[PDB]
Amino acid sequence: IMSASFAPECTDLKTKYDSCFNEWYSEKFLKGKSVENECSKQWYAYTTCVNAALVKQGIKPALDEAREEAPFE
Amino acid sequence: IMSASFAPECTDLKTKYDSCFNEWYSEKFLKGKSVENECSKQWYAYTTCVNAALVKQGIKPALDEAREEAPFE
Amino acid sequence: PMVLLHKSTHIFPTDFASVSRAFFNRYPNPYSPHVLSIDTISRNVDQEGNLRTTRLLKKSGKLPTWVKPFLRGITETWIIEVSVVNPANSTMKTYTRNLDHTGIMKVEEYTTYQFDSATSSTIADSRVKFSSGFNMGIKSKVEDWSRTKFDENVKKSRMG
Amino acid sequence: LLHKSTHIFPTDFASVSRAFFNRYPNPYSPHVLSIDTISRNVDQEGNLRTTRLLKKSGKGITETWIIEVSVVNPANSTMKTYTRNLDHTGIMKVEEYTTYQFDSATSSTIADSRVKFSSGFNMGIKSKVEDWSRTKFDENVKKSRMGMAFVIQKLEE
Ligand SMILES: CCCCCCCCCCCC(=O)OC[C@H](COP(=O)([O-])O)OC(=O)CCCCCCCCCCC
Repeated sequence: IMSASFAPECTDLKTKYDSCFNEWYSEKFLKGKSVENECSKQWYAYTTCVNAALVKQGIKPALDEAREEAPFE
Repeated sequence: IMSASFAPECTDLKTKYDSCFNEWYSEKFLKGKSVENECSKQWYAYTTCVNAALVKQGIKPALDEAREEAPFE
Repeated sequence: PMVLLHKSTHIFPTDFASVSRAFFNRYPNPYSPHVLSIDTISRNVDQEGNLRTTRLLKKSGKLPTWVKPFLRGITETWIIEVSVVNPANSTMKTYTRNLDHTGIMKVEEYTTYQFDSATSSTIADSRVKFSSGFNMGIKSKVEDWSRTKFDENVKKSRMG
Repeated sequence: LLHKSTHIFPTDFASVSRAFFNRYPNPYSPHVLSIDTISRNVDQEGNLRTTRLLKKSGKGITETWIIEVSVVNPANSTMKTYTRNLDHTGIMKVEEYTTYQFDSATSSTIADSRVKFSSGFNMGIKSKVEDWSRTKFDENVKKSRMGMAFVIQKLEE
């Protein structure tokens, strides 16, 4: 099986965002070849799917806050 | 009012022993006049009474154990 | 509050590229049945040039009944996993701790990945820190009582 | 652990020391229900060795047994005293070292008091939650690490 998103309705748009990333990670970002997010599409799909579901999630406020902190002081 | 013994039936035996001791302690022992039990009769009558009452006290084992220890090391 | 640091090291027989990737795609795997979902909340490349990534994960667990009554109905935690990847010096930092339940306790996990130019290895440095929802108060509050209650008992008994 | 208090009795040694042996009963310690002398003798050094048993009330269970032990040195005007509850030590053990020593230049008896509190059942805890973390930590660091190994291996096949 693959990695589930917390929103079962995004598990897929997720998988794809992931795939193009691994490609852009290993083959481009890691080798200095990076250039203009070769995945606007896949990300946006997934990232807007997950954001929709997140607002209904009580954990969101806690997550936002945690995103403000810098654990790497 | 004199201090009682944990065992009511010895309070009097203790009163008599203590009185004897206080005299022996202040007038003899502290003035370097005696290092012996000049209260033997009161002490033995009293201590016989107490030990008899301790054999029936749940705290005996703990007491026996504590008597073997040397706090001042 | 109360804290308990734990460190431990591990060396991987592969490069930074190989290991880092596995980090990002570590789920699912033989010993992760408790990991339910992982999402990539946000990713990007800073002014510095490193990959900045925040991922929300949700792991499950079975509370020990004999110490679980008090706590309501809870069989799972939300976790945040922030990370940084420096493509230059081939190193990646990975902070990661719980988001909900910080009330009872709060676990934190700093793990770093350094590639050892020489040994073809990627060294991973894990530091875990437990803390507590609680504890700030009493004992100290209390102690002091023991301090004064005796500061009084000695002085009180003294007089007599 | 500790409690360092000091007091001075503008009295001599024979007075302060006799008092200690006859401190009970008194209005400041109504909780003291009884005190008994378990053993008393003069060791080979000429010092009065005593060990007494007191029962103290306070707030089924309710009371505590305290052991008292003392050593009186008539040669240098010193008196060492020790007290510690006999029961309930698992929960909290309270130890008290108080020494009375006569000072000639001030004609007063100085009392030094040290009080140690020590709980074993407490510490037993401090130790389990400690082990619990080392365990939960150790176990999981092993797993996660082997997760990464697998994920890495297959990703190479
Ligand atoms: C009162 C209860 C509070 C529980 C709070 C738990 C907070 C954990 C925060 C830190 C999690 C984390 O980043 O640690 C990394 C490891 C990674 O191991 P794995 O998940 O890859 O096997 O993750 C783990 O293996 C550790 C967590 C595994 C158990 C998760 C239990 C979730 C809570 C269940 C009770 C509510």
